[PDB]
Amino acid sequence: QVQLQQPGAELVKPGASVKLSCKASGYTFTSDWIHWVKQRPGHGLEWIGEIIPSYGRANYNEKIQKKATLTADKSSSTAFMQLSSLTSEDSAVYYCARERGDGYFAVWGAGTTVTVSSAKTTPPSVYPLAPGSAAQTNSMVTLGCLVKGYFPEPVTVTWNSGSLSSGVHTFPAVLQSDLYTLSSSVTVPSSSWPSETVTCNVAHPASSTKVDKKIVPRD
Amino acid sequence: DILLTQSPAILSVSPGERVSFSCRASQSIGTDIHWYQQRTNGSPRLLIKYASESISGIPSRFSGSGSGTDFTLSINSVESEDIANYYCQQSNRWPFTFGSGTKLEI
Amino acid sequence: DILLTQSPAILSVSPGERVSFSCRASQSIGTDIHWYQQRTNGSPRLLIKYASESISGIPSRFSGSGSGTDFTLSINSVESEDIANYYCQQSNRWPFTFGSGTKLEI
Amino acid sequence: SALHWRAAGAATVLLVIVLLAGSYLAVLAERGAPGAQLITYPRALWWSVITATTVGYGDLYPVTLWGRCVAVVVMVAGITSFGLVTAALATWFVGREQERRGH
Amino acid sequence: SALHWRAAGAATVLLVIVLLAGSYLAVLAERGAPGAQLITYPRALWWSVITATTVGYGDLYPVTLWGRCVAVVVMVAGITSFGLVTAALATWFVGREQERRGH
Ligand SMILES: [K+]
Ligand SMILES: [K+]
Ligand SMILES: [K+]
Ligand SMILES: [K+]
Ligand SMILES: [K+]
Repeated sequence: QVQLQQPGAELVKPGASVKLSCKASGYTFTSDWIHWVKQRPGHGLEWIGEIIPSYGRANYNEKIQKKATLTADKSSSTAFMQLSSLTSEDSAVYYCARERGDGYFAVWGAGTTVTVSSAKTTPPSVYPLAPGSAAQTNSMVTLGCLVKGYFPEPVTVTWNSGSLSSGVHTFPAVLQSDLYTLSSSVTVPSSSWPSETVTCNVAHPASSTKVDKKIVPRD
Repeated sequence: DILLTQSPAILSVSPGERVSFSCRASQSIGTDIHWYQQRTNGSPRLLIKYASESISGIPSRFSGSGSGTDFTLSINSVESEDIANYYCQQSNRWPFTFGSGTKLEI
Repeated sequence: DILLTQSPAILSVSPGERVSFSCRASQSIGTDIHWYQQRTNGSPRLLIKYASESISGIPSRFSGSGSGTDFTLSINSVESEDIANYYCQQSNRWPFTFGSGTKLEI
Repeated sequence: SALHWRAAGAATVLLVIVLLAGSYLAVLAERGAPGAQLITYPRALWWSVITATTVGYGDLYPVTLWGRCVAVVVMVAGITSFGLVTAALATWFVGREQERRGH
Repeated sequence: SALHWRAAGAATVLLVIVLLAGSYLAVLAERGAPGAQLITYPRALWWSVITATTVGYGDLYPVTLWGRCVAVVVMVAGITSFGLVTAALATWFVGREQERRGH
């Protein structure tokens, strides 16, 4: 099972604060330390701080502006990081990690993408992407779904509820008018479709919404 | 504050070829170095601990070496799935620090 | 005799912007570094002690960091009154020494 | 079982306890101090031993007030324990020496 | 209260005194010597302890004649004090062992 569970996203207006969590499971020891790591898109990993649940003490990075505050709940095995008075500069992915007090990060959480904007949350609209009636098919056929008009990042696109992973390309989101847009492509045997169904699963953590869109040949 | 320098930042290698990433600490740190692999949109994953110790689940293809200041992360016969960014990390002196990272291109 | 190097000697920064002064000792000195602020015609005043410890009366805006050889004095959102010369000082080895100083220009 | 044996027995137990506790506390006290090395448990235990025996090779040592305070407790318990063992031995030799003299 | 207890009690007091005085004097003696590190009181006290217990990790030490002379006095008082404590313990175990024998 997933040792460290982290919320998918957190939208925060400039000047406001947010409280990220990190549910921990599996073996736990009094010597465990929970670290937090910041990573802005396209950049490296930055050590933010750490805390030892058993005792409750936490330390922070002295080379940066303190924006976080770490706490822990021993009963629920959950670690929290309070980020305050945020600005776009604080927009990034915040990972939580577990160290058995031996210096290395044995396990990392999936990470919580935090966006700092005044814009409002908006679910994505999923549109199918089937070939044209004039398109010629080979031994393979390419399909997909168009996901546009969502905010903020990110979204996770899977095919056939995960069962279909091979030949899948999910392109980076493009920002235009306070809204992101991206598409996903999946290639499978020309023969297997549309006999064997193909559906795209699009989850948007920020809005707590997950829709499906079966791809069927045009009329 | 130990500065871990990772250079070059990008490394181009041909399939099945051997590759080696470099990480140099600003000061000596025994073998207190850990290597992580992070794929596109993926979370960091531990590869080698304390400079050369293997980790369960990780392919025997991955190896580490070095002591003091110069450390190396090696891969025998690189394949498509090794594509990603690689980071070293020291736990010799507080606070723990991270190398800027090296991307592997095939 | 520990040589504390402060460079650049002058630092131009825009209002409310973050700034960082540098001070590098000729040899390692743990965190035995002290920062002083001296305004035009004013007497030197202690800002940070032992590299990062705060001092009463001093604004939370001022912060310090570093260990060994490279030390940094930081200021979040610099305002008119921060204009002055800044000096680091080591007390690791006798005799105590002073960095040549860095002037802050707005 | 005589007291010098029982005490020597206890001294041992407590020493091991002091080492484990001192290891734990040294890390808790030293993390957060720029440049400190006594920050991981395994080497923190080695440090505690080399301190308790008084060997102190110099590879690791505390830099903070608390780390040094913890260090002193480890030193004392270590010197006392080994020292109490010496006491017991002397007591052991004394008794038997008296017997050897018919007393 | 027996003498071994009273003496052990005193040894403690004097030791602490030797540490404080040795801390003060180490600084007075070492400042003025180019490159000396035993020049601030807090670390000077830590140094005195690690010397008295004989741990001597090597992070700090005197370079001048006087600093080393001060250092010797700290060493001696430390070894004697802890050593006298051992003496008292042995005496304590001996007495009780005699009783355990009906003497
Ligand atoms: K010794
Ligand atoms: K030594
Ligand atoms: K040494
Ligand atoms: K002895
Ligand atoms: K020694």
